[PDB]
Amino acid sequence: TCPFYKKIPGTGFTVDAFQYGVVEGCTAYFLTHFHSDHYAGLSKHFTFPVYCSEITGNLLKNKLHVQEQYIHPLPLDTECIVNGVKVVLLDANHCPGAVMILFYLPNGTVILHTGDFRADPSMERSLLADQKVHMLYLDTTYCSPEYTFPSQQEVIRFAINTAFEAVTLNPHALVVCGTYSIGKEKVFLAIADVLGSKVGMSQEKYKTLQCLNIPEINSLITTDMCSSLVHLLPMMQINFKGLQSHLKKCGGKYNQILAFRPTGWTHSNKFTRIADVIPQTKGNISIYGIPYSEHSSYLEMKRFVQWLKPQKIIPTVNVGTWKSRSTMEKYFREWKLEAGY
Ligand code: NI
Repeated sequence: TCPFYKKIPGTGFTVDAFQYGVVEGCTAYFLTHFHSDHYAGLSKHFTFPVYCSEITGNLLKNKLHVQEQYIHPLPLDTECIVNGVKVVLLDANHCPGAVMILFYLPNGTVILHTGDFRADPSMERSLLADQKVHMLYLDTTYCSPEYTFPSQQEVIRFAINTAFEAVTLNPHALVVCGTYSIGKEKVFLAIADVLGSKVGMSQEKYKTLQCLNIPEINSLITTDMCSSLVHLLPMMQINFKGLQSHLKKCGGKYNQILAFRPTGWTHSNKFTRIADVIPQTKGNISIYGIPYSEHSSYLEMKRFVQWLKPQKIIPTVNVGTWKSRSTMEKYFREWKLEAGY
């Protein structure tokens, strides 16, 4: 049964609730972004409206095969009427096509649902700047002060440098990058760019990328592996047994792999900076973990919520245990008392 934090009061709207069957009363099913926890349940056989971004729509049509009539894409940053309710989509700074949604209720209440987001100061000069927000459905993935990580730009610096070093030292080395969903495209796009290559990938992954409206994308990616010295692989596959295996397949064209595993937080964030990172090493294969996050750090989340001064906050992540819920409320109280709302 659909949980209360997936429903919007005073509407027939639900958010990211596709895995329950029909929700009685639900006229519209919003999808924040194309990640399988949030979309679990959609197929070709959905005959209710879905509202989502254009990019999310392309992925629904081409990867799950939903029928063009039932996909209502909406532009961002545009006041749009949806069954006589004003809504806006705003960029969530998560993965491609990920949005937050502003709901303007008839009674005067305003609700922001962040889906998955990485809070950023540029959001403070968006449409949100213009009016008060009474309720906040918040991505709480990293709502605990231990969760720090660097800026995406810091991380992209590290990567561009590492890769470019090795390839210039050894011109027969291959860069690999791990992946299992959309998100984090800037890692491989940046590396390839510095190396003067295209990124090479399987057919399915090429298909997923061609739906994302990246400009000039035809110049940046290929399905021809031979022709490319930045490869993508399944994140399952990024290990010594699977990388050795893959190094076979290239047929003596490269004598060294240098992989990157973009991860979120790991406990080695607690004691080690980005400029002081190292890889595991079993012979000629070197696997880097790099904490490129597409979720808010604790500080980033803290600032956003302290600027927004919501009258009420509804967690959407880590809500499944009483301890997590309790720990989160405490932080919400501190923020509110610090900030005087
Ligand atoms: Ni996500």
